[PDB]
Amino acid sequence: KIRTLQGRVVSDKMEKSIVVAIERFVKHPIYGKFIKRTTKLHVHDENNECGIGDVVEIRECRPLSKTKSWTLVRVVEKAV
Amino acid sequence: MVTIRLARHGAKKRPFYQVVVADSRNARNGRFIERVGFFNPIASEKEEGTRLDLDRIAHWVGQGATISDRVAALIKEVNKAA
Amino acid sequence: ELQEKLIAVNRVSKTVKGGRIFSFTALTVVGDGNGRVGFGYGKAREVPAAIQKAMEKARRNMINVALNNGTLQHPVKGVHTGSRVFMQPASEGTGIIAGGAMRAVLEVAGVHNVLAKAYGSTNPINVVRATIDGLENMNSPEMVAAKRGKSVEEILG
Amino acid sequence: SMQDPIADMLTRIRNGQAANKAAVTMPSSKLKVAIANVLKEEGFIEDFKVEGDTKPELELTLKYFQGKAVVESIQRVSRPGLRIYKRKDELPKVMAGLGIAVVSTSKGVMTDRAARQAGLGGEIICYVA
Amino acid sequence: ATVNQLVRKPRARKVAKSNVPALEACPQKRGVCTRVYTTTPKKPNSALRKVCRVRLTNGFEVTSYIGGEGHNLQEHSVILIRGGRVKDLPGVRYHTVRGALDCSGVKDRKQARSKYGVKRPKA
Amino acid sequence: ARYLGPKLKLSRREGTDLFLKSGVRAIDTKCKIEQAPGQHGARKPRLSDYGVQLREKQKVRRIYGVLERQFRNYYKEAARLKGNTGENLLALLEGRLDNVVYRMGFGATRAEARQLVSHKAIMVNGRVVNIASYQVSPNDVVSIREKAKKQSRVKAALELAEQREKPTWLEVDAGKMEGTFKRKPERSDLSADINEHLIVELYSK
RNA sequence: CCCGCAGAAGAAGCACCGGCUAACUCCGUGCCAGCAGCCGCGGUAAUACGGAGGGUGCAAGCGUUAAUCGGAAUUACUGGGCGUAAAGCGCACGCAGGCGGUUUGUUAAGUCAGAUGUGAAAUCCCCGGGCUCAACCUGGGAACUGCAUCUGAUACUGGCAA
RNA sequence: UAGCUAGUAGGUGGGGUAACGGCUCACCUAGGCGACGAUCCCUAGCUGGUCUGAGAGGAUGACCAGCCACACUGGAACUGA
Repeated sequence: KIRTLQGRVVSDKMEKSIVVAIERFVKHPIYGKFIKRTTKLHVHDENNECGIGDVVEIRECRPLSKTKSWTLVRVVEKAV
Repeated sequence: MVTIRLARHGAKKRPFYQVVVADSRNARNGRFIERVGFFNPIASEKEEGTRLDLDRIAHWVGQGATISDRVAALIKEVNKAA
Repeated sequence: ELQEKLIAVNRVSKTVKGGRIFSFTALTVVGDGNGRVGFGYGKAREVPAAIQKAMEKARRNMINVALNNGTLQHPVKGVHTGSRVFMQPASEGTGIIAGGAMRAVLEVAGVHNVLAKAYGSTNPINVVRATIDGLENMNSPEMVAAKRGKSVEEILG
Repeated sequence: SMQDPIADMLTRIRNGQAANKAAVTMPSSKLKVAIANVLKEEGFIEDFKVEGDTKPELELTLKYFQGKAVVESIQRVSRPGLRIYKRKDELPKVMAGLGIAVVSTSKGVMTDRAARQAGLGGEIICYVA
Repeated sequence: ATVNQLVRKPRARKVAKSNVPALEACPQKRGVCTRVYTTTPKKPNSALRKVCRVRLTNGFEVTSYIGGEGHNLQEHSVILIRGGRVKDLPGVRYHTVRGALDCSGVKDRKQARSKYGVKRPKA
Repeated sequence: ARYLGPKLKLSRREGTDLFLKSGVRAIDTKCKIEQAPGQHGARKPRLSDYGVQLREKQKVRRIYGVLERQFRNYYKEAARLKGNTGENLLALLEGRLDNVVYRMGFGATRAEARQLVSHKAIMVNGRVVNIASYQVSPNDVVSIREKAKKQSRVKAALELAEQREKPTWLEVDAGKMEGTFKRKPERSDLSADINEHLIVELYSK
């Protein structure tokens, strides 16, 4: 079984590659409130079947570009 | 090579060697892989002067580890029985 | 048997048509060393007249505090007008580790083993009243299991 | 704009015990009726009940021993601006264990002493020592 | 207050400025003592306080007080200064170590001799 | 170390008898106690509550002869130990063998009993020790060596201790001037006149 | 390490003493000389300066300076405030953000429990062992408050549906 | 210090490397990062730890161990696992 990260597409303007923001509730170190923190990731996808505002599962692969080391697995939750 | 050797600890004129598995390129008291026993030459004849994990050492020499000369004399004076 | 202790003496002033009139105010505490403490505050024109006027106010303002075999029952807070005394039972955390003007109100009540800290204004008149109401707000396990729970074994396991 | 109904429940108990009201009524809820059962089985209140069908009304009859309240202090620890969860080993003892802490564990709400012997921790709700 | 505001901007620790800014983390420095003179203190006191205007070896140029009763400083004496203000003189932050490198010990001290640097009246 | 000085003037500052000169002279008529710790000894101070914590530390130190940096390390090893810090502190001072052989009677004074350890004379479990600070384990014998024993008045310092207390957690025999160490003492066993609360409270400030 | 031998013989200072802060008088000096961490002492009877006697503290060290934390709840998460002491925007509307009534179902992200891998050794801590004791050295354990995966729990928070 | 970036961001293809990769070229697309702080400026070896503190924290990185960087200054490659 593989580490699969979910997240939502921010932008898709770059030709079989996509950027996905990932949210994580991290408890703050000092104060203790659970802060919502984002995490951007450049994700690869052949046959680029995704648009902006779209919940994607991604997984970590070998480096495919200067910034891309994550690749698409499947698209759930299609944008309207 | 990966060697099984001593590493001098203790005080001045009162040594304490710890038999240890390390890459031979490291320092004497430097980076090692795992500690596998100890040896006290100032043992004071009480109960203990040397304790070695023999099944853990024999695991290493079956992978290609090389036991150095002083600790090779230590596994002979344990005698593997008495 | 009714061990006393003098905390502080000030020299207060009055400023009348002639000059200024000096008076001395003595703050004392008394206690039996058993869980009964009271404090007095007397002022007079001489120092020994004030310290014995303050003992008489202290002997009739004694309150009963339930302490748990030389120490407190639970941690307690003690606010009174600028003093914010905190205490802790410190289960044979030996000694009265407490500040001045609180060290002496605890040693006459019979408390032997507190940890305590005075926050805020450490004025000796206010920190004495700050512990004394803080001591009487502390309640016993056999008196808190008199209103809720309703046996000592239930509230302590 | 009423963003914590649980702290509104403890505030009504606190103000009701201060004002020497004999009973306190509030809009009911599934969580309020749960932690009211913890206070009733522990002896801080008496005889809580729920009257109503669509807009139910939780009603608690407060407790007095002598001319004084029973809940001397009732604080709210995990307010919605800052949630507080605790493990099993650092569940708090309130007033040295002679006042309870209502913790919401995965087996329902219970006291801290009940959650220790059950072996699990959770979101601590209130110190009702 | 308001923990959600402290997340946005944490508690700014008040920085602490040093009180003797002649190369901090140095217990003493050395300077050449130009213009040894004497000045007058602030208002409730009155004396003639004997000061230097030493030029330190790091390039700073500060004033320093000379303790004890009577000194031997003359305009080029390379001395050793340390911390400690005087409160009576407007902007004298340093003392001279009496006993070090050009500053003789105070004549006929018999008490607190390690300050003012005199060596144990032998006979 | 060891203060070297007028050993009874320390007893006059604390106003008590610290048992520092009871060697051959029986009693302390020749001291003028309670009236002159110095030139102004006729005065009485108000003695603020820091001072009564200080004088309780200096009483306990001057009884056992321990100086401060060694006494502070006793407090650190009585804080981290289990139980009563004030009782562990007195139990550590009553475990040094210069105090132990004083308690066994081999020295008429704790200052003599430690100079009997600078005689290379006292011997526990076969070994000569030279260490006043040696903590004695509670199954032990101590003995005088054959060399520097029977030094007549040091033997006569032993019969002096039959007139003093005969403590509980010890035995002696005076056979070869031999003794043994039972359990560590209780708080009720020892002197029960000093307030170890004040020493524990002193180091917390 | 041990044995033997002239042998008390070769071996005690430094700071402080008005208050805080343990410990005092006398002489000298007269807002001078000076002290001083702070408050402040000194202008003819100085427990504050300088000697002396006496004392207190520590001790092969003792003071001073520098530096950091503490005390300082004086950056307050634990643990502070804002009528007049410093402090509520001149007043609204509002995007991002934070927070969210009530009921059921579901999900199991937060959360909780358990396990596994890891969290180097040394230090720190506990019970021991060895140097005549101690410092020191060392055995074993705990700890390393973490992170990741797995399997559960479903009260609460979030998601989704009504 | 509020905008930064043009091999910059991505794609295809060739080359290159022990190996993935704008690592390097040609071409095509016009992107990429940024108010959860990019860029710029000043300072700084990092960690296990140490000191302080009841703790949370604050300060710190001497010795000893792990990692990194450097070898008169600025470059470059050669040999070689």
